[PDB]
Amino acid sequence: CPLEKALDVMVSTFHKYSGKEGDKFKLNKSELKELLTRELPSFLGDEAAFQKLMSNLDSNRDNEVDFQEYCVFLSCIAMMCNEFFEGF
Amino acid sequence: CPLEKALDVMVSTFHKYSGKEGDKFKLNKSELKELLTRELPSFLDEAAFQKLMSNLDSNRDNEVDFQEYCVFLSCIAMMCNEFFEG
Amino acid sequence: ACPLEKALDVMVSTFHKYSGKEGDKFKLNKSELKELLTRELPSFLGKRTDEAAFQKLMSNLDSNRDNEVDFQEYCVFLSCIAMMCNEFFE
Amino acid sequence: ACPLEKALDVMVSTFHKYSGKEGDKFKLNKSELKELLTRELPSFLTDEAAFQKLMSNLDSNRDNEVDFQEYCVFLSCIAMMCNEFFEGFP
Amino acid sequence: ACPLEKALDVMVSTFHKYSGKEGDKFKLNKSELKELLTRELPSFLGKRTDEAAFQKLMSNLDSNRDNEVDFQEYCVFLSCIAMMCNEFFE
Amino acid sequence: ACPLEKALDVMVSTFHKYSGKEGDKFKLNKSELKELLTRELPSFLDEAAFQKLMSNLDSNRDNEVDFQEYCVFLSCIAMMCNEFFE
Amino acid sequence: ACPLEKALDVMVSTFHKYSGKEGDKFKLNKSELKELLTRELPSFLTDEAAFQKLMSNLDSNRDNEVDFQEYCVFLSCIAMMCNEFFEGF
Amino acid sequence: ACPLEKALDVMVSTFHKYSGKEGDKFKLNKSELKELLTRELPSFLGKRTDEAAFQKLMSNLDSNRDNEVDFQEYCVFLSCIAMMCNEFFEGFP
Amino acid sequence: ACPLEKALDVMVSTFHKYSGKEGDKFKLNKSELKELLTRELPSFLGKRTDEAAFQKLMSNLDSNRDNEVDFQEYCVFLSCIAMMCNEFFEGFP
Amino acid sequence: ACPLEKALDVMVSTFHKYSGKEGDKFKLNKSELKELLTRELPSFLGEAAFQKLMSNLDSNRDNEVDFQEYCVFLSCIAMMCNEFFE
Ligand SMILES: CN1CCN(CCCN2c3ccccc3Sc3ccc(Cl)cc32)CC1
Ligand SMILES: CN1CCN(CCCN2c3ccccc3Sc3ccc(Cl)cc32)CC1
Ligand SMILES: CN1CCN(CCCN2c3ccccc3Sc3ccc(Cl)cc32)CC1
Ligand SMILES: CN1CCN(CCCN2c3ccccc3Sc3ccc(Cl)cc32)CC1
Ligand SMILES: CN1CCN(CCCN2c3ccccc3Sc3ccc(Cl)cc32)CC1
Ligand SMILES: CN1CCN(CCCN2c3ccccc3Sc3ccc(Cl)cc32)CC1
Ligand SMILES: CN1CCN(CCCN2c3ccccc3Sc3ccc(Cl)cc32)CC1
Ligand SMILES: CN1CCN(CCCN2c3ccccc3Sc3ccc(Cl)cc32)CC1
Ligand SMILES: CN1CCN(CCCN2c3ccccc3Sc3ccc(Cl)cc32)CC1
Ligand SMILES: CN1CCN(CCCN2c3ccccc3Sc3ccc(Cl)cc32)CC1
Ligand SMILES: CN1CCN(CCCN2c3ccccc3Sc3ccc(Cl)cc32)CC1
Ligand SMILES: CN1CCN(CCCN2c3ccccc3Sc3ccc(Cl)cc32)CC1
Ligand SMILES: [Ca+2]
Ligand SMILES: [Ca+2]
Ligand SMILES: [Ca+2]
Ligand SMILES: [Ca+2]
Ligand SMILES: [Ca+2]
Ligand SMILES: [Ca+2]
Ligand SMILES: [Ca+2]
Ligand SMILES: [Ca+2]
Ligand SMILES: [Ca+2]
Ligand SMILES: [Ca+2]
Ligand SMILES: [Ca+2]
Ligand SMILES: [Ca+2]
Ligand SMILES: [Ca+2]
Ligand SMILES: [Ca+2]
Ligand SMILES: [Ca+2]
Ligand SMILES: [Ca+2]
Ligand SMILES: [Ca+2]
Ligand SMILES: [Ca+2]
Ligand SMILES: [Ca+2]
Repeated sequence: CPLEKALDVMVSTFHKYSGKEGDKFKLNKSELKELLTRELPSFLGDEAAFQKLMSNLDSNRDNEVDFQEYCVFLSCIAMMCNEFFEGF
Repeated sequence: CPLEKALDVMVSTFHKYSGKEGDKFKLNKSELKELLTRELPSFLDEAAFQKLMSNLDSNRDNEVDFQEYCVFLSCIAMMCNEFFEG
Repeated sequence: ACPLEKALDVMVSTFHKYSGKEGDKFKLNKSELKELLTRELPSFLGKRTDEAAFQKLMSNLDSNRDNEVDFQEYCVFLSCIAMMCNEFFE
Repeated sequence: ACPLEKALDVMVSTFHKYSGKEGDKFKLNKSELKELLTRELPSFLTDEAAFQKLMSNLDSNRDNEVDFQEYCVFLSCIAMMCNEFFEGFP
Repeated sequence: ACPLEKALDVMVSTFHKYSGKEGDKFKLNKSELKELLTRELPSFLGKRTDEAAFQKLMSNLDSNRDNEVDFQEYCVFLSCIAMMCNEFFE
Repeated sequence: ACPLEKALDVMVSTFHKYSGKEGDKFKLNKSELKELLTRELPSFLDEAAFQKLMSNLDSNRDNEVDFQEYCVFLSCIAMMCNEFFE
Repeated sequence: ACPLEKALDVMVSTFHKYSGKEGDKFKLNKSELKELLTRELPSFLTDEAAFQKLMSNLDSNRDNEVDFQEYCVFLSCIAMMCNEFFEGF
Repeated sequence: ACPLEKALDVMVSTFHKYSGKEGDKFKLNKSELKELLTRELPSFLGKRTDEAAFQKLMSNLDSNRDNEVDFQEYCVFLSCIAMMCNEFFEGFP
Repeated sequence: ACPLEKALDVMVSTFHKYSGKEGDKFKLNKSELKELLTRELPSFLGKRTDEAAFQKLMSNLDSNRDNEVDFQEYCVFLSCIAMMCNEFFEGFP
Repeated sequence: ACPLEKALDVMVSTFHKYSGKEGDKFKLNKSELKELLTRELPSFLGEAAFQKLMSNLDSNRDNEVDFQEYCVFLSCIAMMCNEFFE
């Protein structure tokens, strides 16, 4: 099931990076940087632009990205992709 | 990039089934049934289907649009995430 | 070991897989072009698009107006798709 | 699976893999062009003079770099070449 | 091609891959059990687990209290995990 | 990924692939157990011999094989394999 | 492992896959040759006359069939063509 | 799609992978020939063969005697190997 | 994992894939041997042999003359094939 | 494609991958045989036990293992495996 495996990849990827330092279940600036760089290179197409992104994702303003904020982020990307299918 | 491919699969799967009948960009009961059966067998009679169709269709237009589809997938991801909390 | 050279191969070979089916072996007629787009570029068209949208496409690609799509017209068409993809990166 | 749609992906992605290394992130300098040809199009390619002759041909707007549009023309040119094979070399 | 027969093979072979490293060749000491869980069952332990939780586990598996994990104890442990997984289906 | 984690997955999923076909969705009847053994464990495996096995596995004597009895069975096979290494 | 050794294997085996169908097991008749060209070398080649011209060219000992040797020459000849691409004319 | 077309491609490409390393870019010198044989045809050469056996081989393939193996001489060599392989199907009469 | 251990697996498993089809579950009758050779060793038989060449072979493999090929007779056969292969490595003397 | 023919290929090739290392290129000396067994048949091998094995295989007693003696050895392992099916 590509779809079930896709969910697996989404969930597992978060934890591959979140558990590196500090809170094991939350992405700090550094870990977020790794994940985006290694896992979503197409999206990231500089430190200031990173900060603007980190700010956007961290909606509860605790300086880190939890799984929930991570899902919202991925949905956002999905949202973009979907625009292609409706035919701009 | 597994993750970028994962997003691709999520978005593409929706349209593989939504465009079969009626509104090309929305899942009717029949299309949703196919997608769940063929694509999410681990998650899944007719009553339980109706309860699901009802839950996902938050704007109550009798069909599942992409946005409602995303919420549904987030929900599943949410459950998977619980496992990782030890 | 060369995705790009393989990609060119796929681009060139795909044309001839469909063009040589009927009529002129080196040109795509409305029917052959319909097959290629449907089977090979489903993301560009999408299902059951009304014959009118096909005609508008067929018209746009056939720049020398001979009612068929030759390899040169086919490349322009692919370039055009590439161009669109490139906007994503830009 | 769509070999053709993946082929287009490879064509566009390969450009950016090399163009974003130095300088203008959306254009290929002599150096980046040299990597791309060497690693991605070995079949097509070597002294520095032949490279210069090539860089010169590709850079039609004469800004010393190869933009995506110039790149597409280049790839089409290769495809053109390939196409001659299918027509028995007329 | 029998996934299930291969799966049984993997279960039996993985044990011996780690048990035969030191001491009793047919039993897992604290160190050998640490490797197996870290390398082979990362989802169960979650990376970099501290020493106390390890000890609590080593204690739970070693039902005959000989300070090591024999194949039989190992199977119970895997059954346990399988039980866990099974809950998801019901 | 992890051969061993995948191996547990296959063990658990295989059971359900056959248990949910008829009757109790979480138990293997004689018929379902026949399928699983035949298609999935051909090396291990005559109606009488089948009855003798069905009898051995069904330790709580409810005429079917639940997941717990299943794992004991697989453990038994593992046990056999282990003897080779010794 | 060894693409090249595998390539020699494919060359040799493919011949036999078709030669053994009818008549002499170790030679290609017009029909078996037509199959091999159509299914195995579609880029090289359909109308009858051009087939005859080919069968004529390959069958250098003129026994109406294509033996393995006459096959090797044919394949070498194709390789020669391909080589011209590298040998930048 | 076509094992046989791919086979010819590998045949032609492998030549050039080794011939363009040094000297004439379109011919195999003793050294390039030894690489190709060793890395691409290990079954033919077997292993740890003597500089003399190599010389005998280099000598056999270099029909026009210019001390290098060209594409044409290379085709003859592979045909030759092909011939041997063919004997197996012919049951080694 | 280990090509060689997997090879032995394939050798033993294949025998039983065909022997257990009819009659004695642990021996190969004319018919089951015909399937095995055709489906599993096509290179050895070549293509569509006459029934007579099959009989000559069945005869050769069945050393104990019980009209069937047991696992031991099977091994001898496979070793025989290996022997042949080995001649290739030994310069074909 | 043919597992069985590939299996014969592996059997024959493996021998020569080790025999041609030192001395007679077409025979296995004690050292070469040790390598082959260690690296290729780890499941079989439980200095003295090695000597007992070397002695058993070397039926013509020339202090090395030739291909024919190698086939006998492999057949022997096959016999062993066959007992399982029987
Ligand atoms: C076919 N085999 C593949 C694995 N599957 C496991 C089902 C649960 N599993 C999951 C559980 C714990 C952590 C991550 C995941 S990944 C996932 C994603 C979506 C769903 Cl509905 C279920 C899961 C199904 C059984
Ligand atoms: C390596 N090649 C892989 C394909 N890439 C496509 C980029 C756009 N694309 C997307 C667009 C429309 C529908 C589905 C998708 S799929 C996707 C997923 C994630 C992102 Cl950030 C972007 C996309 C470009 C890079
Ligand atoms: C490894 N082997 C792969 C095949 N190669 C073919 C060379 C020419 N070949 C081509 C010719 C005619 C039709 C399609 C193609 S496909 C292609 C794509 C790009 C280029 Cl530069 C050259 C080609 C040569 C190197
Ligand atoms: C099957 N999955 C593969 C990804 N697809 C994404 C659709 C757009 N996408 C594209 C966009 C941006 C950069 C590269 C590409 S690659 C491409 C090639 C051809 C077309 Cl018509 C569309 C695209 C469609 C869905
Ligand atoms: C299909 N190939 C797979 C391997 N088979 C060999 C039979 C024994 N083999 C086993 C023996 C010793 C250690 C681990 C295993 S693994 C296994 C699992 C289940 C069973 Cl019934 C039998 C085995 C049959 C042949
Ligand atoms: C990358 N993905 C691979 C699969 N991972 C398994 C996560 C939970 N999952 C499981 C859950 C429900 C049914 C079957 C299984 S299979 C399994 C085996 C062992 C363990 Cl500790 C956990 C599981 C999660 C990480
Ligand atoms: C890994 N294994 C692959 C197979 N090998 C077989 C050696 C002989 N074998 C051959 C014999 C009869 C028909 C086809 C072929 S295929 C081939 C190609 C090139 C050469 Cl030198 C030798 C052969 C030995 C090495
Ligand atoms: C599917 N795509 C694969 C690549 N194809 C290339 C066709 C020409 N090409 C060739 C040309 C120059 C060097 C090597 C080769 S490889 C080859 C082998 C046999 C033949 Cl008839 C033609 C060729 C076209 C069909
Ligand atoms: C004058 N001219 C016009 C276009 N042609 C020139 C080079 C073709 N040449 C090639 C050479 C040998 C065999 C097959 C090919 S087909 C090919 C494909 C791609 C490239 Cl970059 C170059 C080639 C053929 C004749
Ligand atoms: C270790 N080395 C020693 C030299 N040996 C060459 C003899 C094998 N012989 C053959 C004879 C003459 C020219 C080329 C070949 S290559 C070949 C391919 C297939 C077959 Cl069945 C038999 C052969 C190959 C094995
Ligand atoms: C498709 N291609 C696969 C390779 N084939 C080679 C046939 C001869 N070849 C052999 C000869 C010398 C050394 C190793 C081997 S490997 C082998 C195994 C079984 C048999 Cl009957 C024959 C062989 C021919 C058919
Ligand atoms: C990873 N897993 C691979 C399979 N392993 C099985 C061990 C015994 N197994 C065997 C047993 C019974 C019948 C056929 C076979 S197949 C085989 C071949 C050679 C040897 Cl030494 C051992 C075996 C155990 C290790
Ligand atoms: Ca962390
Ligand atoms: Ca936060
Ligand atoms: Ca619809
Ligand atoms: Ca709705
Ligand atoms: Ca046409
Ligand atoms: Ca036109
Ligand atoms: Ca640049
Ligand atoms: Ca420019
Ligand atoms: Ca231990
Ligand atoms: Ca214990
Ligand atoms: Ca029960
Ligand atoms: Ca014939
Ligand atoms: Ca002839
Ligand atoms: Ca050279
Ligand atoms: Ca020469
Ligand atoms: Ca039988
Ligand atoms: Ca017998
Ligand atoms: Ca030796
Ligand atoms: Ca001896």
